[PDB]
Amino acid sequence: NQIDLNVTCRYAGVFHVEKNGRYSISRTEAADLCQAFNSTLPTMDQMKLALSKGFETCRYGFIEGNVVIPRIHPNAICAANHTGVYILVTSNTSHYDTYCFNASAPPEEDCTSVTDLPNSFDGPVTITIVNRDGTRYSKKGEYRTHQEDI
Ligand SMILES: COCC(COC)N1CCc2cccc(N)c2C1
Ligand SMILES: COCC(COC)N1CCc2cccc(N)c2C1
Repeated sequence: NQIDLNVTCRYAGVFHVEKNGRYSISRTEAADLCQAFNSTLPTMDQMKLALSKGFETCRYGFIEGNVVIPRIHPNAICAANHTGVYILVTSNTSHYDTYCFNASAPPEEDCTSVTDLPNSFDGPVTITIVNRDGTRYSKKGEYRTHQEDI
């Protein structure tokens, strides 16, 4: 009973989280996941500011209201070569990665590791935070509050 949460650097408090390295987070799970990081789903304005500080990914993820990919450099296989905050328009499916926003983070690029999931609740799951540099922090707990997400 294990979950890996791969996390990025924060940019103006905004970061990306993927669960088990595949698109697998529902919209309800995304909100609960950010809550476990003492964070919220970013607004579009928060995401735009993060992009301006150097944030980009090649992954669809929830923000408040939309599913997006922040892009700085045009890449043909990431957001169909778009730059800016690319908004997903048409999809059949409901599960993506998520973005999260931590107001207490530094204002610009913070590429230090994440070493806590401060607002997880008690539970039976071994939850591992995996940083891009491989640094890992584990704890037993839970973050999902909706039965359909488990
Ligand atoms: C009825 O559901 C109780 C849930 C959710 O708490 C609101 N938790 C409660 C805390 C907890 C601790 C260790 C193992 C498990 N399974 C659980 C289950
Ligand atoms: C936005 O990045 C999504 C992808 C990048 O694929 C190379 N995953 C790749 C696997 C991984 C492992 C640990 C932390 C992070 N951030 C990541 C990021």
